[PDB]
Amino acid sequence: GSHSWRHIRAEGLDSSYTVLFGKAEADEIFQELEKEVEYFTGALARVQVFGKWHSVPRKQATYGDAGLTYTFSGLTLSPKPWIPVLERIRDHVSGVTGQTFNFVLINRYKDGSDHICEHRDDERELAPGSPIASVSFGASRDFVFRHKDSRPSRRVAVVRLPLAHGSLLMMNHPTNTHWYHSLPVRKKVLAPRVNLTFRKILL
DNA sequence: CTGTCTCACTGCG
DNA sequence: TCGCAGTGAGACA
Ligand SMILES: O=C(O)CCC(=O)C(=O)O
Ligand SMILES: [Mn+2]
Repeated sequence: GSHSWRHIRAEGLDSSYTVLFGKAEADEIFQELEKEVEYFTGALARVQVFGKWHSVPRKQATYGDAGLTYTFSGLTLSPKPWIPVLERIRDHVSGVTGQTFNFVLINRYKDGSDHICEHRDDERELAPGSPIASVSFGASRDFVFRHKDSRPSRRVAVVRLPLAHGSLLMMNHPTNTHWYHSLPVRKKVLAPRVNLTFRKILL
Protein backbone atom coordinates (compact mmCIF):
# COMPACT_ATOMS: atom_id res chain seq x y z
CA GLY A 1 0.00 0.00 0.00
CA SER A 2 1.98 2.95 1.33
CA HIS A 3 -0.08 5.73 -0.26
CA SER A 4 -0.93 9.33 0.61
CA TRP A 5 -4.61 9.12 1.56
CA ARG A 6 -6.93 11.90 2.66
CA HIS A 7 -9.42 10.37 5.07
CA ILE A 8 -12.99 11.61 4.91
CA ARG A 9 -14.59 10.82 8.28
CA ALA A 10 -17.86 11.57 10.08
CA GLU A 11 -20.51 9.46 11.85
CA GLY A 12 -20.95 6.42 9.58
CA LEU A 13 -18.56 7.95 7.02
CA ASP A 14 -15.35 6.15 6.07
CA SER A 15 -13.90 7.35 2.75
CA SER A 16 -10.38 7.78 1.39
CA TYR A 17 -9.01 9.99 -1.39
CA THR A 18 -5.76 9.83 -3.36
CA VAL A 19 -4.44 10.80 -6.79
CA LEU A 20 -3.38 7.65 -8.67
CA PHE A 21 -2.22 9.15 -11.96
CA GLY A 22 -0.37 12.29 -13.00
CA LYS A 23 -1.62 14.47 -15.85
CA ALA A 24 0.11 12.82 -18.83
CA GLU A 25 -1.00 9.28 -17.88
CA ALA A 26 -4.52 10.34 -16.85
CA ASP A 27 -4.92 12.22 -20.18
CA GLU A 28 -3.82 9.07 -22.00
CA ILE A 29 -6.26 6.86 -20.05
CA PHE A 30 -9.09 9.37 -20.55
CA GLN A 31 -8.48 9.50 -24.32
CA GLU A 32 -8.54 5.70 -24.44
CA LEU A 33 -11.79 5.60 -22.43
CA GLU A 34 -13.28 8.13 -24.85
CA LYS A 35 -12.25 5.91 -27.76
CA GLU A 36 -13.16 2.50 -26.34
CA VAL A 37 -16.16 2.73 -23.97
CA GLU A 38 -19.62 1.95 -25.41
CA TYR A 39 -22.57 3.56 -23.63
CA PHE A 40 -26.14 2.29 -23.27
CA THR A 41 -28.88 4.12 -25.20
CA GLY A 42 -32.67 4.05 -25.58
CA ALA A 43 -34.45 1.70 -23.16
CA LEU A 44 -31.23 0.94 -21.24
CA ALA A 45 -30.84 4.65 -20.40
CA ARG A 46 -34.18 5.24 -18.66
CA VAL A 47 -34.74 5.05 -14.90
CA GLN A 48 -37.87 5.26 -12.73
CA VAL A 49 -37.85 7.53 -9.68
CA PHE A 50 -40.84 8.77 -7.64
CA GLY A 51 -43.17 7.05 -10.14
CA LYS A 52 -41.78 8.86 -13.19
CA TRP A 53 -39.50 7.59 -15.94
CA HIS A 54 -36.53 9.70 -17.05
CA SER A 55 -33.67 9.56 -19.51
CA VAL A 56 -30.52 9.74 -17.38
CA PRO A 57 -28.82 13.18 -17.47
CA ARG A 58 -25.47 11.62 -18.49
CA LYS A 59 -24.30 8.37 -20.16
CA GLN A 60 -23.86 5.00 -18.45
CA ALA A 61 -22.04 1.76 -19.26
CA THR A 62 -21.34 -1.49 -17.39
CA TYR A 63 -18.51 -4.01 -17.67
CA GLY A 64 -17.67 -7.10 -15.59
CA ASP A 65 -17.67 -10.88 -15.23
CA ALA A 66 -20.18 -12.97 -17.20
CA GLY A 67 -23.45 -13.83 -15.43
CA LEU A 68 -23.57 -10.79 -13.13
CA THR A 69 -26.30 -8.13 -13.31
CA TYR A 70 -26.85 -4.75 -11.64
CA THR A 71 -30.29 -3.25 -11.00
CA PHE A 72 -31.21 0.21 -9.70
CA SER A 73 -34.17 2.57 -10.21
CA GLY A 74 -36.13 0.09 -12.35
CA LEU A 75 -33.16 -0.38 -14.67
CA THR A 76 -31.30 -3.69 -15.10
CA LEU A 77 -27.85 -3.46 -16.70
CA SER A 78 -25.81 -6.39 -18.03
CA PRO A 79 -21.99 -6.26 -18.13
CA LYS A 80 -20.05 -6.12 -21.38
CA PRO A 81 -16.85 -8.24 -21.37
CA TRP A 82 -13.74 -6.52 -19.93
CA ILE A 83 -11.51 -4.44 -22.22
CA PRO A 84 -7.75 -3.73 -21.78
CA VAL A 85 -8.10 -0.15 -20.46
CA LEU A 86 -10.63 -1.16 -17.77
CA GLU A 87 -8.54 -4.16 -16.64
CA ARG A 88 -5.49 -1.91 -16.31
CA ILE A 89 -7.46 0.40 -13.97
CA ARG A 90 -9.09 -2.44 -12.00
CA ASP A 91 -5.73 -4.17 -11.46
CA HIS A 92 -4.00 -0.95 -10.45
CA VAL A 93 -6.76 -0.12 -7.93
CA SER A 94 -6.64 -3.71 -6.62
CA GLY A 95 -2.87 -3.51 -6.07
CA VAL A 96 -3.03 -0.19 -4.22
CA THR A 97 -6.04 -1.13 -2.03
CA GLY A 98 -5.88 -4.93 -1.69
CA GLN A 99 -9.55 -5.16 -2.69
CA THR A 100 -10.88 -7.14 -5.67
CA PHE A 101 -13.65 -6.07 -8.07
CA ASN A 102 -15.71 -7.99 -10.64
CA PHE A 103 -17.86 -5.16 -12.00
CA VAL A 104 -17.69 -1.51 -13.02
CA LEU A 105 -20.34 1.17 -13.66
CA ILE A 106 -19.07 3.93 -15.93
CA ASN A 107 -20.70 7.35 -15.79
CA ARG A 108 -19.91 10.02 -18.39
CA TYR A 109 -20.82 13.68 -17.84
CA LYS A 110 -20.52 15.68 -21.06
CA ASP A 111 -20.36 18.95 -19.10
CA GLY A 112 -21.56 20.61 -15.88
CA SER A 113 -25.21 20.16 -16.89
CA ASP A 114 -24.83 16.39 -16.75
CA HIS A 115 -25.10 15.19 -13.17
CA ILE A 116 -26.27 12.40 -10.91
CA CYS A 117 -28.97 12.76 -8.26
CA GLU A 118 -28.32 11.82 -4.66
CA HIS A 119 -28.52 8.15 -3.76
CA ARG A 120 -27.09 5.32 -1.75
CA ASP A 121 -25.37 2.37 -3.39
CA ASP A 122 -27.19 -0.09 -1.13
CA GLU A 123 -28.35 -2.71 -3.68
CA ARG A 124 -28.90 -6.34 -2.67
CA GLU A 125 -26.54 -7.76 -5.31
CA LEU A 126 -23.65 -5.87 -3.67
CA ALA A 127 -21.43 -8.04 -1.47
CA PRO A 128 -21.94 -7.13 2.22
CA GLY A 129 -19.20 -4.82 3.53
CA SER A 130 -17.50 -4.55 0.14
CA PRO A 131 -16.02 -1.15 -0.80
CA ILE A 132 -16.72 0.86 -3.97
CA ALA A 133 -13.76 2.33 -5.87
CA SER A 134 -14.45 5.58 -7.72
CA VAL A 135 -11.86 6.60 -10.33
CA SER A 136 -12.27 9.88 -12.21
CA PHE A 137 -10.91 11.22 -15.49
CA GLY A 138 -11.38 14.49 -17.36
CA ALA A 139 -12.92 17.59 -15.81
CA SER A 140 -12.75 18.05 -12.05
CA ARG A 141 -16.28 17.88 -10.61
CA ASP A 142 -17.58 18.52 -7.09
CA PHE A 143 -18.86 15.47 -5.20
CA VAL A 144 -21.25 15.76 -2.22
CA PHE A 145 -21.81 13.50 0.80
CA ARG A 146 -25.06 14.11 2.68
CA HIS A 147 -26.29 12.50 5.91
CA LYS A 148 -29.75 10.94 5.56
CA ASP A 149 -31.27 12.47 8.73
CA SER A 150 -30.42 16.06 7.71
CA ARG A 151 -33.22 16.50 5.15
CA PRO A 152 -34.14 17.47 9.06
CA SER A 153 -33.83 16.52 12.76
CA ARG A 154 -30.07 15.86 12.75
CA ARG A 155 -28.55 18.90 11.00
CA VAL A 156 -25.27 17.06 10.35
CA ALA A 157 -22.83 18.91 8.08
CA VAL A 158 -22.62 18.11 4.37
CA VAL A 159 -19.19 17.04 3.03
CA ARG A 160 -17.92 18.50 -0.27
CA LEU A 161 -14.75 17.63 -2.19
CA PRO A 162 -13.59 18.07 -5.80
CA LEU A 163 -12.76 14.83 -7.61
CA ALA A 164 -9.67 15.52 -9.71
CA HIS A 165 -8.40 14.10 -13.00
CA GLY A 166 -6.79 10.71 -12.22
CA SER A 167 -8.08 10.51 -8.63
CA LEU A 168 -9.42 7.58 -6.61
CA LEU A 169 -12.19 7.77 -4.02
CA MET A 170 -12.73 4.70 -1.85
CA MET A 171 -16.15 4.37 -0.26
CA ASN A 172 -15.88 1.81 2.55
CA HIS A 173 -18.61 0.28 4.76
CA PRO A 174 -20.88 1.70 6.13
CA THR A 175 -20.64 4.91 4.01
CA ASN A 176 -23.47 3.69 1.75
CA THR A 177 -25.80 2.75 4.64
CA HIS A 178 -25.89 6.19 6.28
CA TRP A 179 -24.79 8.71 3.62
CA TYR A 180 -26.16 9.73 0.23
CA HIS A 181 -23.93 11.04 -2.53
CA SER A 182 -24.31 13.07 -5.73
CA LEU A 183 -22.52 14.98 -8.47
CA PRO A 184 -24.53 18.21 -8.64
CA VAL A 185 -24.87 20.48 -11.68
CA ARG A 186 -21.93 22.84 -12.12
CA LYS A 187 -22.97 25.10 -15.01
CA LYS A 188 -19.43 26.54 -15.33
CA VAL A 189 -17.78 23.21 -16.21
CA LEU A 190 -17.55 22.92 -20.00
CA ALA A 191 -15.41 19.77 -20.37
CA PRO A 192 -16.47 16.10 -20.16
CA ARG A 193 -15.79 13.79 -17.20
CA VAL A 194 -15.61 9.99 -17.11
CA ASN A 195 -16.13 8.21 -13.79
CA LEU A 196 -15.62 4.56 -12.93
CA THR A 197 -17.13 2.91 -9.87
CA PHE A 198 -15.66 -0.56 -9.44
CA ARG A 199 -17.93 -2.80 -7.40
CA LYS A 200 -18.12 -6.39 -6.14
CA ILE A 201 -21.36 -8.09 -7.24
CA LEU A 202 -22.84 -11.37 -5.94
CA LEU A 203 -23.69 -14.21 -8.33
C1' DC B 1 -49.95 14.39 15.48
C1' DT B 2 -46.76 10.66 13.72
C1' DG B 3 -45.20 3.72 8.61
C1' DT B 4 -40.56 3.18 5.07
C1' DC B 5 -38.27 4.06 0.52
C1' DT B 6 -36.91 6.87 -4.21
C1' DC B 7 -29.47 7.18 -8.96
C1' DA B 8 -35.36 12.06 -11.22
C1' DC B 9 -37.90 16.27 -12.13
C1' DT B 10 -40.07 21.16 -11.49
C1' DG B 11 -40.77 25.18 -8.55
C1' DC B 12 -39.12 28.03 -5.97
C1' DG B 13 -35.90 31.66 -2.96
C1' DT C 1 -26.08 29.80 -10.45
C1' DC C 2 -26.85 27.00 -6.65
C1' DG C 3 -29.50 24.44 -3.26
C1' DC C 4 -33.72 23.01 -1.14
C1' DA C 5 -38.70 21.32 -0.85
C1' DG C 6 -41.87 18.34 -2.54
C1' DT C 7 -42.67 15.10 -5.04
C1' DG C 8 -45.47 10.84 -7.07
C1' DA C 9 -46.97 6.38 -8.14
C1' DG C 10 -46.54 3.16 -6.34
C1' DA C 11 -43.89 -1.01 -3.76
C1' DC C 12 -43.33 -2.48 0.09
C1' DA C 13 -42.90 -4.41 5.79
O1 LIG D 1 -19.84 10.45 -10.92
C1 LIG D 1 -19.36 10.05 -9.83
O2 LIG D 1 -18.21 10.37 -9.44
C2 LIG D 1 -20.17 9.15 -8.94
C3 LIG D 1 -21.07 8.23 -9.76
C4 LIG D 1 -21.91 7.39 -8.82
O3 LIG D 1 -22.49 7.89 -7.87
C5 LIG D 1 -22.07 5.96 -9.05
O4 LIG D 1 -21.40 5.38 -9.95
O5 LIG D 1 -22.88 5.35 -8.33
MN1 LIG E 1 -23.23 6.08 -6.42
